[PDB]
Amino acid sequence: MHEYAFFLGCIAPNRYPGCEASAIKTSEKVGIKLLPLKGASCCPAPGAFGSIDLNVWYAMAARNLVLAEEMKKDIALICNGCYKSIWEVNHILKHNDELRDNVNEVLAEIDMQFKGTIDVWHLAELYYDDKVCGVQKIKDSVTTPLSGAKVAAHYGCHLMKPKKERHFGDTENPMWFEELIGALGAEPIQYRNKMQCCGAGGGVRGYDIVHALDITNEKLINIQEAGADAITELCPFCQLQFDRGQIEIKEKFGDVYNIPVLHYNELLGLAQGMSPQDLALDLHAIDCTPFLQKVL
Amino acid sequence: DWKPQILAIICNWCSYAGADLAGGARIQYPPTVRAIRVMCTGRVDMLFILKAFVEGADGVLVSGCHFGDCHYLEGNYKAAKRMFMIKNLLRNIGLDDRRFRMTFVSASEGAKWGMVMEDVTNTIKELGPSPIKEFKK
Amino acid sequence: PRIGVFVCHCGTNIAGSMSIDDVVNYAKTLPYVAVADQYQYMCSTPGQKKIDDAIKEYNLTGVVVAACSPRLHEPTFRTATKEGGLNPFRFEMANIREQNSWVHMHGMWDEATQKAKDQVRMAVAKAAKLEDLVPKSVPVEKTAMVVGGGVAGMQAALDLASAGIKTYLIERTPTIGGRMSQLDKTFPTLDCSQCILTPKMVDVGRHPNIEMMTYTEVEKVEGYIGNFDVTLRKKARGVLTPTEATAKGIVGGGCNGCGDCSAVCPVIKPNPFEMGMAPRKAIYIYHAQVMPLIYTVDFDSCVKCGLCVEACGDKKAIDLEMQDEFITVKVGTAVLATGYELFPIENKREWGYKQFDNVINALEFERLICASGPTGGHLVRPSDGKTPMKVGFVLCAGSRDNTGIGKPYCSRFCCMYSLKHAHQIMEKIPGAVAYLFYMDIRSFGKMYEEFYYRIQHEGAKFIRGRVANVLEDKETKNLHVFTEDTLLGRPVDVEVDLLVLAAAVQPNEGANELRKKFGVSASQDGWMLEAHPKLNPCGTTTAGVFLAGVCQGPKDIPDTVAQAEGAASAASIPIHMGEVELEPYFAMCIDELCAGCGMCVNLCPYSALSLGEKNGRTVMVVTEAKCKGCGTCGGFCPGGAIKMQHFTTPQIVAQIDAFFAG
Amino acid sequence: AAKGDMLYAWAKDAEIQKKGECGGAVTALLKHALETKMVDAVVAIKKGKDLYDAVPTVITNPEDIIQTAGSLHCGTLLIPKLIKKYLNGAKDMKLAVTCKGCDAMAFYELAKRNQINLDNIIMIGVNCGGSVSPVTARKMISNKFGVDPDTVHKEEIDKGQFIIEYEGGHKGIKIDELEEEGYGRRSNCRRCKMKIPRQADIAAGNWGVIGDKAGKATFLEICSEKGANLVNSAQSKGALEISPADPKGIDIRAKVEKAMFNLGDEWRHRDFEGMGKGKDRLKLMMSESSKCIKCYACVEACPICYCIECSTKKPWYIAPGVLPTSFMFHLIRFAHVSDSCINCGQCEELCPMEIPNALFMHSQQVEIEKMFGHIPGQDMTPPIHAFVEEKAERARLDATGTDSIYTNIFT
Ligand SMILES: Cc1cc2nc3c(=O)[nH]c(=O)nc-3n(C[C@H](O)[C@H](O)[C@H](O)COP(=O)(O)OP(=O)(O)OC[C@H]3O[C@@H](n4cnc5c(N)ncnc54)[C@H](O)[C@@H]3O)c2cc1C
Ligand SMILES: Cc1cc2nc3c(=O)[nH]c(=O)nc-3n(C[C@H](O)[C@H](O)[C@H](O)COP(=O)(O)OP(=O)(O)OC[C@H]3O[C@@H](n4cnc5c(N)ncnc54)[C@H](O)[C@@H]3O)c2cc1C
Ligand code: SF4
Ligand code: SF4
Ligand code: SF4
Ligand code: SF4
Ligand code: SF4
Ligand code: SF4
Ligand code: SF4
Ligand code: SF4
Ligand code: SF4
Ligand code: SF4
Ligand code: FES
Repeated sequence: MHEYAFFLGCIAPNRYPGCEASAIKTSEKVGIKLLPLKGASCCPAPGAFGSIDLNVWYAMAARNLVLAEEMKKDIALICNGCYKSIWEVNHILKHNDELRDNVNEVLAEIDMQFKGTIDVWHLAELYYDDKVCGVQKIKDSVTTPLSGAKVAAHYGCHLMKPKKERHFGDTENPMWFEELIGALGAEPIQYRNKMQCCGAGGGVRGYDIVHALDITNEKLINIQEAGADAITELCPFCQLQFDRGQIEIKEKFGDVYNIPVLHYNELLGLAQGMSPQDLALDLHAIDCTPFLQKVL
Repeated sequence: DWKPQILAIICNWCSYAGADLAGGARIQYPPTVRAIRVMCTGRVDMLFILKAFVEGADGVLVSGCHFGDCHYLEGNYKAAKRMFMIKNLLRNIGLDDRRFRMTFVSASEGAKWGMVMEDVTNTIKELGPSPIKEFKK
Repeated sequence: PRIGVFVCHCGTNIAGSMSIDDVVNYAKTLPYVAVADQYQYMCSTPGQKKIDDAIKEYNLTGVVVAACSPRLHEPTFRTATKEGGLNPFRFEMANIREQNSWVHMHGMWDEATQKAKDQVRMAVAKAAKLEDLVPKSVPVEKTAMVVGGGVAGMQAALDLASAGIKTYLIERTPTIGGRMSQLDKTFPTLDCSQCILTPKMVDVGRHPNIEMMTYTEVEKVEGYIGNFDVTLRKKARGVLTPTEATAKGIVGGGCNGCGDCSAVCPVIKPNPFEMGMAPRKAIYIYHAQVMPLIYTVDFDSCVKCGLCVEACGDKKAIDLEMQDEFITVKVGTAVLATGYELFPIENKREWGYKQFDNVINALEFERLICASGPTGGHLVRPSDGKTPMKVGFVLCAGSRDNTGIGKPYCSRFCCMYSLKHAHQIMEKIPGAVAYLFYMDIRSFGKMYEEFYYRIQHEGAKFIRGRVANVLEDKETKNLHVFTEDTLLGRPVDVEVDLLVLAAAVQPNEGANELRKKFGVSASQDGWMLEAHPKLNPCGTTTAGVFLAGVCQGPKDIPDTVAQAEGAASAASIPIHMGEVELEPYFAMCIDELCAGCGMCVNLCPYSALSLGEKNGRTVMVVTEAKCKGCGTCGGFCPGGAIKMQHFTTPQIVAQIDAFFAG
Repeated sequence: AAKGDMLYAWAKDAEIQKKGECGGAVTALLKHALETKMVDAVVAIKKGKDLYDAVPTVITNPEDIIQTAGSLHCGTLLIPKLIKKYLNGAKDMKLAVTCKGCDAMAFYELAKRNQINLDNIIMIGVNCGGSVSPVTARKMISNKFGVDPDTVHKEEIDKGQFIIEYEGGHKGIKIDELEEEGYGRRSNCRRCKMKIPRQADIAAGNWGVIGDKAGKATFLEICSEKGANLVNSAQSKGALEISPADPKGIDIRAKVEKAMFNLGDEWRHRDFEGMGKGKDRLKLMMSESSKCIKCYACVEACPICYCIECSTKKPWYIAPGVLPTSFMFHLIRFAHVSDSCINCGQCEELCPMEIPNALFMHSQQVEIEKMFGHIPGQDMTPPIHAFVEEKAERARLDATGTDSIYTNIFT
């Protein structure tokens, strides 16, 4: 049973707690142990806080990293934006000496040092790796087939891009996340421009809601045209956009889709037999009941 | 009263070309190193280096082609093995082995030749006068 | 010994960095120096006259010139030393410009003067110990080899043969012609490629002075400028030419190219000439215009069914049990003309080359548009066989790219061939529109700008924007090309029926292996390197090897042919003379110091050293022709039994001693 | 009997078996080879005078090898260089040579450099726990043992102590105690670790012989097919008796060999740190080497020095008449020999000026060895500079993790 510190940023615990609950339960069912991070905070959200000040972005991400450093554990994440912040600041401060120095003399005011000893993983990346739980182990753990459901994957942008800074391979047409959805028994479908941004990154969600919603609506149109019955995602930002933004699209525009948006951990819980009440699917703006009727 | 005496033995086909290119491009560096110009660095016998160090070279530099880029297919592998062994001998006779180094400078690296010149001069200046000159007496 | 020291000013390039007067007075007070003197331009005729007058007056044994680099002016001053009654090799330079002045210009003058005095002292010390050498002259075999049967190889072979030298033309493939045989029409004149080349293919095939050896490779090369012992692998073609059949005893003949064999062969495989678009049997020719019309058998795919031999009948041209024969050929010079291949553009995933059906590259487009190709010359969509009406051309596909996937250089001809293809589609399909997504149209050659003007006049759309990514419509299989029109200032989404990628070119497959066999180095770009990038673009640093064609860097057919004839001329220079002088830097074994240990023998890359019998003692023997003067053996030998002719240990040690003299 | 067998061997002839130090198997094998005409001569050591004088001898009459029987512990000489100089390198005649570990290593060094013919030479190797200089042994016996040295009959290093047999009885003193007091084995013998010459054709010793044969049997290890043939021929013609060795004997032979390795390591340590470090080692080396009077005994005695004319004799390296000679003289030997020094000690012990040539050279050799991984004198592996390899050179440059040869090479 591999053990990881569970970073747990802002949106999953405070808006979609079923995501974190299913994360812990399903990760324990497969051979992974997710340990609470002691006093972790907002990973300085890369858009809304990196746009303001890169130095304080570095300092806060480094503080989050040195918490798990003192814990002597590897970070595990469930958010693409949190992955950007944590993993990328870890990678930058493992190689840039003057930035290490600057962050360290900022952190020395709170009796705290960064040395760069741990690694950062996304939970879906762990589920895909073969050393850690693999696709076959996921298939083994699945107990409810979830058959006869068309499911559209949204990769997001901060997990895989830029490919010159990550290690997940092709960004033009990846299929790895489609294999994790196929392990659950749901057939993943392909839609036009599947690698498009959801529109919520960089603080655009806050600065220009209509612009962000138009970017989201382009995706929703493509997904409905494909014929999806739900949208899996690996990011609480993207889930919030696809969930709230459907309501804001219904009100600001006149478009109705009613497409449930679920984190992959929530689908994994559904596959492994967790209850909808135990997943808190009532906390989503868009009702999941048609999808539950199909897969149950 | 003291100026470092550094001697370089540079091959004709990459290190001499690189030094010439640095000169042509007008890259300045201090005037402390004087060169010998053999055809390949395979020509450099160990006794050349040891003779330099016993005459009183504060430093010795041997510059040649990159591995795989010798004009004569493999003559700088022989030189590299010889200079590794020379580094070992100087360490065990108690002379400071950082007085000697072997750099691989291509025909197009005039800038790198200038940087090598500067770094060799700096290192020998830190090290100081060689001890042989007073140990002889 | 009596040495003269002549210090050049180089026209203030040296006098503006040091004190030439002080250097000259120091040279006068140096030991062994008879005369020291200075001049403004020692490389000029008054400078050589000054050297010669000094030699005659002062009875000089050797000459030291404190001037520019030896790599620039050894031949000049060696000839000046010869003219004057000395050996050319009693001369030594002291580089006090490119290694003293130009690097110690600013704010440091007496330091540069001291460096110059040191360099002059070391040069005088070496020259006081130099002695007479005579360059070795070696005979040159009167044959030549041309590796590559493309336009550059064929032009070089024809040029050498018509100059009268017997020539070998080695081609790995069963036919000569190269890429130009695959081209359909040619820019900027729109001539048919095969029509203009077939005359020259026939000339090569008929020339009595050319030994055309198709379907053959170069296993190994040893030797030098004089004699290159080149071993060739005659791959098992499986079919006999009439000459070989008569030699083996079959009077009725060999292969006449009737085609019955391929009419009955049941195996069907892709044709590499047609870039895989077209079928060909196990026994086959690339196209109907191949020069040796001899019908290779593909032994990796033949099932030995024996139908081909029954079809061939009494001609008996097919030998299904043939094996790779090896031949050793002695040649005087060699010309390398290996050409190029298209860079693998499936690595650029944003342009769905392998993943979308209707995305092709420019050689596949050229085969699709040729009238002899898999189609009847009709461009049709690969996805469904329908005629396109909008065609996009992605220029710079994988080129001028610093991301590590593509090539950082320009492929030279891809702007021109994309213009040609746009013209061809707009004239062959009525109402079709060509869109060129370009980033610097490069029409630099003769009539190229006029060709560009004419294409725009016929109505190709030029959108200045590098393509960002390509999406495939799920149903119509149409391709959505996304970029920005940089001049218009807006993003665009052009939906085309067919997308053509103008991919970069790279050195052919196996070219690095062949150039390592011949001893040629590579460029920064990865192409074969030339002797001097400006004034010698054909010859290489290894003597007797010359470059021709795209193998030295991408070029159009005109530039390729000019380069090929230049290489043929350079390869003919030593063959016509019949003599060639080697540089007397050889190793010479001093036998009554050799102990016969034999340890130096393995230190020679060229195998110039061996153990032999002289006066009962086993001593080492140098093949002075094979030696190249590197000095590895002579730097090894513990007993000092190997002497390097112009860089002897006493000379080098005298230089070291003079450096430490104060 | 076959290339790896470990045997007990003694001579059938009772007189040969008495005069052998152990069972006479080296003298029975040499006698058999000579008289059955495997070999045309035999190069062994005999006493020329008192047992402190060891004289090499080429023997062709099979009647003279009984005089060669017995081991002289004061025989500090080296045989293979004599075969190259005065027997034409054994290029035309077969020989059978009795040799210690240093003499086997020297055979292999000279055969690498093509100076002898190991196809012709047969090497019967003996175990060696150390040799004493004859004059130092005399002073040892006069002072520490309190005996007149001319009284001694035999003398041997057995169980790490120096047993002497004189008229009156026998005595014994620990060799470690003697070596602390300033006597004992030679310095290079204290540092030596070539205790069982497994590179020879046969290895004979008194280690591992236990029980009823503790002084009348030789432990033989057959180390090659040539030695197997010699032994089988001798046993069949009946000049030598063979019984398979005792497993307990094999075990304690291994233990004594291992303990000798450890002792050699300890002496290597204490000597090499006794030389100093940094500029102190340069003043030690330079002040010692300023004594050299250029007798060239070190060059003429070294097995690795095979050059017709030494570079130390060339006027562009060493000024011909300047007697307080340059440090270049010894730098030219460090450069040429230190990569393959077999620690024979001949250079140290033949120096009129008492310069620690072997100590300096071995101090350099041990870590040229741990750098390049080349053990001198074991087999036909070419010297490190006579065989340079492309892949290995890449490997040492990459291991430094550096673009040049400057640093990150040593710990
Ligand atoms: C799509 C496209 C269109 C083009 N259109 C034009 C045009 O319209 N006009 C124009 O002027 N130029 C055009 N060019 C450029 C033109 O093709 C080249 O200038 C020309 O072909 C160079 O010929 P080459 O002989 O140097 O090389 P190649 O034609 O490639 O010939 C090399 C030959 O050597 C052989 N070979 C390779 N390696 C070995 C080996 N190891 N041993 C033996 N043989 C070997 C190959 O099989 C081949 O036969 C075009 C290029 C492309 C890609
Ligand atoms: C200096 C020395 C130290 C030794 N130390 C040990 C030891 O610690 N442990 C051990 O087990 N064995 C040691 N031996 C070997 C020991 O003597 C063997 O047990 C013995 O050689 C067995 O042979 P043998 O009695 O059967 O034949 P022997 O009749 O003894 O034959 C001995 C052979 O050795 C030759 N010989 C004598 N002196 C020398 C010499 N100085 N150099 C070379 N050859 C010589 C003789 O000529 C003869 O051919 C040593 C030998 C020597 C010479
Ligand atoms: S010889 Fe060299 S330095 Fe002198 S004038 Fe000519 S180019 Fe200038
Ligand atoms: S049938 Fe025979 S002669 Fe005719 S093309 Fe085939 S191989 Fe040549
Ligand atoms: S043997 Fe059969 S498979 Fe081969 S070429 Fe002839 S017909 Fe074709
Ligand atoms: S020739 Fe034109 S299309 Fe080809 S790489 Fe250069 S600029 Fe791009
Ligand atoms: S020249 Fe030197 S290395 Fe070569 S065989 Fe003679 S002694 Fe040996
Ligand atoms: S100098 Fe020596 S090693 Fe080099 S090519 Fe000549 S003979 Fe061979
Ligand atoms: S050097 Fe070693 S093998 Fe030679 S006598 Fe001394 S201890 Fe024995
Ligand atoms: S043996 Fe001693 S004195 Fe004689 S040359 Fe060698 S070091 Fe000098
Ligand atoms: S240098 Fe001395 S100790 Fe080393 S092998 Fe030569 S003689 Fe023996
Ligand atoms: S020191 Fe060097 S040159 Fe002199 S004999 Fe020994 S190996 Fe030969
Ligand atoms: S040519 Fe420069 S190192 Fe060999």
